[PDB]
Amino acid sequence: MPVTEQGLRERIESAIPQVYHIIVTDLSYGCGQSFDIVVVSDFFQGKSKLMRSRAVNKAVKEELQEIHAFSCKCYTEEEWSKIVVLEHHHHHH
Repeated sequence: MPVTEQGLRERIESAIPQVYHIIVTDLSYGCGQSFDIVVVSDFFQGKSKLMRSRAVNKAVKEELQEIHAFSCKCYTEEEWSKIVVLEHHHHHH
């Protein structure tokens, strides 16, 4: 009600610099306070995931006020590491 999952993506995009990709997914059924979104950016470069949360709150402080509890997963291939990515990008139909 107070926040829209679809609208959230737009807010996030406008709440942060045009990152590589922004995705908003609601973990709870339909609408709810719980939110789960994933975004990839260099913002996580040289900074820990926990640190990003603090920056995100400042960037989207109003979002937190509207949202009782939400998550914002962020990665930049760093977590994956060089190891063996084997690309494995997307999949065939």
